[PDB]
Amino acid sequence: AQPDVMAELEQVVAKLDIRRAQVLVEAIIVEIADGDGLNLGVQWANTNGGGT
Amino acid sequence: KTVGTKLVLTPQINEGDSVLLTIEQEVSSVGKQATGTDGLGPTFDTRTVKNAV
Repeated sequence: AQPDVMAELEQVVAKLDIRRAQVLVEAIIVEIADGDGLNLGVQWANTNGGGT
Repeated sequence: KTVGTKLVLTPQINEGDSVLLTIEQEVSSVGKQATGTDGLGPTFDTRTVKNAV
């Protein structure tokens, strides 16, 4: 380009070529799970009387 | 599919010292060459990271 644009492109480039900063990203996924089933049940069977 | 230790890297040099590295890498495997899958084709254990640093 014209020397006028060369000097303008030269500032654009200098700004645009800046050392891009780096990022360390730690994620922390914590899950906790449990639970209590209970099955208690009583059956009575009688020949004479009846069964449950 | 090429599954093994892969490094695909296109380095780019700062005039002076510090390298911009575009990395796509992984350590991947077809489990066992004598083991199947619950699916249909082969499966892969991969450890991958594709980033520029």
